Amino acid sequence: GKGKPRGLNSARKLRVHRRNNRWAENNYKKRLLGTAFKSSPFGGSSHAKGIVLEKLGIESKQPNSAIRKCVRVQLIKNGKKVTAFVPNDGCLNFVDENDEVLLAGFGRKGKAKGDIPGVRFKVVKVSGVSLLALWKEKKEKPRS
Amino acid sequence: STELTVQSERAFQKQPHIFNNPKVKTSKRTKRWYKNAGLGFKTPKTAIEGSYIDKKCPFTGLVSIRGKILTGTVVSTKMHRTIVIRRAYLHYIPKYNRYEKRHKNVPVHVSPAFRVQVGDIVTVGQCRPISKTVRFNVVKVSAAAGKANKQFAKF
Amino acid sequence: GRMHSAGKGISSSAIPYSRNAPAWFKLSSESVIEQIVKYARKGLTPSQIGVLLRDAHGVTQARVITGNKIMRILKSNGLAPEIPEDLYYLIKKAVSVRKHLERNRKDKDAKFRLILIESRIHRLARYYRTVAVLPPNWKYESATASALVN
Amino acid sequence: MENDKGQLVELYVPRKCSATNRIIKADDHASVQINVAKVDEEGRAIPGEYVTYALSGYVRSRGESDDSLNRLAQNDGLLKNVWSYSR
Amino acid sequence: VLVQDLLHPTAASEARKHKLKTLVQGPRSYFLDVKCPGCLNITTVFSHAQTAVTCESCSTILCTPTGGKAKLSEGTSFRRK
Amino acid sequence: TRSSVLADALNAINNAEKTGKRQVLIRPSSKVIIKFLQVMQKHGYIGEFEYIDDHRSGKIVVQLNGRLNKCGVISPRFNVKIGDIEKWTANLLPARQFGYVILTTSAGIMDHEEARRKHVSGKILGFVY
RNA sequence: GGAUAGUGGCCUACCAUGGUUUCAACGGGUAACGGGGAAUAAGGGUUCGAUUCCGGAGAGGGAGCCUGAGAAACGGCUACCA
RNA sequence: GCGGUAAUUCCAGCUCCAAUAGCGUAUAUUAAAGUUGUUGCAGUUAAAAAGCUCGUAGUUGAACUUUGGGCCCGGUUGGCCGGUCGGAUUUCCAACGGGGCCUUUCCUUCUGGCUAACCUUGAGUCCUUGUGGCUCUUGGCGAACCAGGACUUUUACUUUGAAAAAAUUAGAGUGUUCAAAGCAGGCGUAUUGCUCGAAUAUAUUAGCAUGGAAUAAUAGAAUAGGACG
RNA sequence: AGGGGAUCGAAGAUGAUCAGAUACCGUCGUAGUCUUAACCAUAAACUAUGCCGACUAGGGAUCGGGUGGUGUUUUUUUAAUGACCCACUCGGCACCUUACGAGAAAUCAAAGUCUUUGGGUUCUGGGGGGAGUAUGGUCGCAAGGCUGAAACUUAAAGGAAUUG
Ligand SMILES: [Mg+2]
Ligand SMILES: [Mg+2]
Ligand SMILES: [Mg+2]
Ligand SMILES: [Mg+2]
Ligand SMILES: [Mg+2]
Ligand SMILES: [Mg+2]
Ligand SMILES: [Mg+2]
Ligand SMILES: [Mg+2]
Ligand SMILES: [Mg+2]
Ligand SMILES: [Mg+2]
Ligand SMILES: [Mg+2]
Ligand SMILES: [Mg+2]
Ligand SMILES: [Mg+2]
Ligand SMILES: [Mg+2]
Ligand SMILES: [Mg+2]
Ligand SMILES: [Mg+2]
Ligand SMILES: [Mg+2]
Ligand SMILES: [Mg+2]
Ligand SMILES: [Mg+2]
Ligand SMILES: [Mg+2]
Ligand SMILES: [Mg+2]
Ligand SMILES: [Mg+2]
Ligand SMILES: [Mg+2]
Ligand SMILES: [Mg+2]
Ligand SMILES: [Mg+2]
Ligand SMILES: [Mg+2]
Ligand SMILES: [Mg+2]
Ligand SMILES: [Mg+2]
Ligand SMILES: [Mg+2]
Ligand SMILES: [Mg+2]
Ligand SMILES: [Mg+2]
Ligand SMILES: [Mg+2]
Ligand SMILES: [Mg+2]
Ligand SMILES: [Mg+2]
Ligand SMILES: [Mg+2]
Ligand SMILES: [Mg+2]
Ligand SMILES: [Mg+2]
Ligand SMILES: [Mg+2]
Ligand SMILES: [Mg+2]
Ligand SMILES: [Zn+2]
Repeated sequence: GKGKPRGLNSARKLRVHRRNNRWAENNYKKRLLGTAFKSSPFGGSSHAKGIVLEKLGIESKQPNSAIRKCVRVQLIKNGKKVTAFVPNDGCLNFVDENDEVLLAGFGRKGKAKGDIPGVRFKVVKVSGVSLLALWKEKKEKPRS
Repeated sequence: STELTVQSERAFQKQPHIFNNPKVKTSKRTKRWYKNAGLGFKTPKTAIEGSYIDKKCPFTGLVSIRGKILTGTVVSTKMHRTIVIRRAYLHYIPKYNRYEKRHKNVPVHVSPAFRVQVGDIVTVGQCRPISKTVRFNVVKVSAAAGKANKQFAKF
Repeated sequence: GRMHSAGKGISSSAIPYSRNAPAWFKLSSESVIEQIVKYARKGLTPSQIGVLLRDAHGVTQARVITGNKIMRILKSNGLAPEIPEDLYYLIKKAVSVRKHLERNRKDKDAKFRLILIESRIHRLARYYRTVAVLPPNWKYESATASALVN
Repeated sequence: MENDKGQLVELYVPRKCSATNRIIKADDHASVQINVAKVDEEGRAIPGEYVTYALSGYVRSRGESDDSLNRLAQNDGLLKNVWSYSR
Repeated sequence: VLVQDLLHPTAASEARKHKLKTLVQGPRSYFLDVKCPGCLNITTVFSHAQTAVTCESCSTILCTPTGGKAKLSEGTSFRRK
Repeated sequence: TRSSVLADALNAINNAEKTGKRQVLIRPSSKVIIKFLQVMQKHGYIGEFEYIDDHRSGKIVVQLNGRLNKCGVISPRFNVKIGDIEKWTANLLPARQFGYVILTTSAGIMDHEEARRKHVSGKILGFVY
């Protein structure tokens, strides 16, 4: 019958053997080890607000060549420090150092986006406004 | 469990309000009180015959039986006047549409009227809390032994 | 099968349909049942008796002419050994194997053989013990085992 | 293969192997249809009049085409001996 | 093959088969009324002795044991019942 | 060691139906095997079977016809519960309109449909088509 | 025997050596209150339930107590800690 | 994967698609996933069979014991008729189930209480030449279950049923103008009221109640320390 | 830890080669190689393929056992023997041809009787790298054995076959 006990009374084996092999299930383990709560910069949360340290220019990974403009962010809830991308043309002029940006994921479950090495977060709003808004020009960046 | 002595306590053992006037000369000395606990269990004559006191006897004591009637194989007889049976049972795991062996060890009080050895199937009856753990009482012995006198020596 | 090797040897008695008979067999139940006990007392295992009576005598199968296995004939005649004969012949072997290993620690293969045998012994007894023929506690033991057969 | 009120629906009630009665299907371009001849009084062999047997591609493939034919044409009357039920 | 009588196999193909693998399995050893003319009264022997059978009165011999069938000693007759 | 005498009997049958034969010799018989081989012929999926009496445990000889695609057995004879019998037939019968799950009830070994008219239930034995 | 509204190692005295455990005791974790339920729709499942109803626990952390039919109450008190 | 001078991917203009009072994005989980596999995987070479064998826990485990035949009772669909002023039931027919019998056959058991049932019969007969039919006391049915004594080898499975919260789910009824809802509402003499409602199912593992006696266990008479009396 | 230490020979030293040449070839030769007492527990320890049971297909060899023969040869006086021949039958190590079947294929009488999916049972695997790494435990005189993660990284890595 290969493997599995087929017995009518062998339920315990069968449920337990499961419990076990579930651990090779990648996200099951992450979920039970609480990897989210433990590692990872965000709290397990969808977003995090934090503060800008330096403006960075990361050269793109092959076979691409460019310079991918990012901000080193120190998360508020957390202290943990994180590099994050400033998307679309310009935008990196909206930021300035020591500003208060809201970060968010990149939709790869961790896992850096593209030709950007080791950045796993993107910017959504500075100084409370929305990057998008500022890009277009529906809105203007606040005071100081 | 008991056996021997009967009056082997610091306290004098006796049934509550079962007076014997010494003025009135008798041939049985001590008048005894017993009951039929009902539910169809003969009160073994070794409760009536006996001399043990035991206020937790379902036949010669102030405990009363009611509620669950269970049966289990006797698995331990090491505590004075109370044993510990093991009721086993198969349990249904529905994802797998199969069962697994579980069990429980219900501790129960046993009246001198019965003599029990380990392995005997027993039938217990629920009663008031009698101790820290025991909520049942030995009410019938079903087996006997395990064909023990037919395990003897040589021809 | 072959419970302790990879042997697969179909090899057995092919025993008669004729659950009674043989008609060319004269004699009597008296005859054999007597004859059985003669060798019982002369000191033979039910097996050796079944074998002797099969060749010299015309005892095709001692049950067919006396509805009774030989070991039953013996037991009911108070001629039944302490322990079952297969358990005996087992133990006996494990002893002689052992006495070999005493003289030859250098023979790991004996060690191996010994284990197997005792493990047959040990499991066999558990049966005999379960079905009441050996006392609920009977044990085989290297120490005592050698004295047990002789 | 009927239908609600009578009515023989669904095309094609396919053939059937005489040996095994498993279905002779379409892309089975491997089976066979043997027509044996109905003879008459002295040698003459009544054309257009047959006793027939159809054998699956499978049977012919397993080599059982001959033996099974024997038994078929004999307990149908056109072989006397040759075949035997016991073996 | 493909169709046959499993119920009534032939007296010869049931012949050659193994002693267990026949239709209803049975023995194929036999029994013998064996004589060595020094005697008058003959003894019954099983075709596969094991025990080297001795005669009734005289400690003569009779047959000797082998792999299977016994070898009957020297000047002897027999029968199969 | 030999562990479901029934499951073997069904396999043999199936493998002689596949190999294009018309007779199987099956060993070692059993009450159940018959009362399975009974349901089979009762819906004419085999011909006639004969019990030969080795003084042992038995031998059956099934003459079959080839109407049968597959007889099969359920190895842990699960408990079926009156309404789940549809669910079984569902999973393993070829169509709504024929072939039976034969199963074991307190009131006889019987195809699922007879097991409906009588309105009983029990365990699941095997199936036929 | 005391204590309780009352059974009971609840507590005490005396006495015994017991009770649980691979059918997982005991220990650890829980970003754990439990249930009615919720989400996903072949089926089998997987995941979720702080949160309209039921039950439970708490009222900054602990303990103690008055009143009373009912509280170990906190929009009652007394103490210690913060 | 596009972008290094004709960019079908960038920045725009034009044009166009999809969804539309909504549409994107992040995170989570669910389906897709037969990539957790009871149903339902894979393990020669892709990831994966312990160097070998013993072996306890665990899971598993050959066949065999009331089978076959005969008789009775009354059900619920369906047919061929309809008798009738849409549906009706008797005779006819199958077919599918249920009950109780006799075949050597515990039905736990005695002690009456009881009887519903015929081996009865006491008359004869409505009426088709009569076993087509039931009222009907005076020899002869046990079990239908009362209740008291005396006693009961153990289970698993399965059927049916009780006991069961509502909202939620499934679902009937009803024109909230539709609908999500809601449990309303509907009829008149609308001048002194009539009236239908507020269903049903699920509810499981455990416990209880009960019908079953296949499958699967367990116990019994071998030093007879057997069984009926 | 003794004994042994012929042979070959990790280390080391040379002769050559080479741009180099800590090597490949040649020399020397320590430990080792063998053995007893006790360790160690690993090999591509391989058939890279769990065990028990059943079923499904053809052929010639052969190994062990057994049955059968007015077989051959051994001669003596026929026998008895023993070896040999032919038919069979278990049970071995295998090979052959097919393929009803299986597979991604290579190939496979099992790797077959599986979406027509259930005989019993044990074990292991769940993208690649990180890594058999850290860590704890445990075993060992050591060397090391067993048990054995995660962070992070990454779009392939891999298999069999085809054509070049
Ligand atoms: Mg792993
Ligand atoms: Mg930096
Ligand atoms: Mg905080
Ligand atoms: Mg004690
Ligand atoms: Mg084994
Ligand atoms: Mg075998
Ligand atoms: Mg043998
Ligand atoms: Mg102690
Ligand atoms: Mg565990
Ligand atoms: Mg919490
Ligand atoms: Mg809640
Ligand atoms: Mg929860
Ligand atoms: Mg919370
Ligand atoms: Mg409560
Ligand atoms: Mg409170
Ligand atoms: Mg505290
Ligand atoms: Mg308070
Ligand atoms: Mg309050
Ligand atoms: Mg241009
Ligand atoms: Mg352009
Ligand atoms: Mg554009
Ligand atoms: Mg959308
Ligand atoms: Mg299932
Ligand atoms: Mg896979
Ligand atoms: Mg591999
Ligand atoms: Mg291996
Ligand atoms: Mg191990
Ligand atoms: Mg069985
Ligand atoms: Mg129910
Ligand atoms: Mg409702
Ligand atoms: Mg040397
Ligand atoms: Mg060197
Ligand atoms: Mg040099
Ligand atoms: Mg060097
Ligand atoms: Mg290894
Ligand atoms: Mg190799
Ligand atoms: Mg072959
Ligand atoms: Mg010969
Ligand atoms: Mg790329
Ligand atoms: Zn003689």
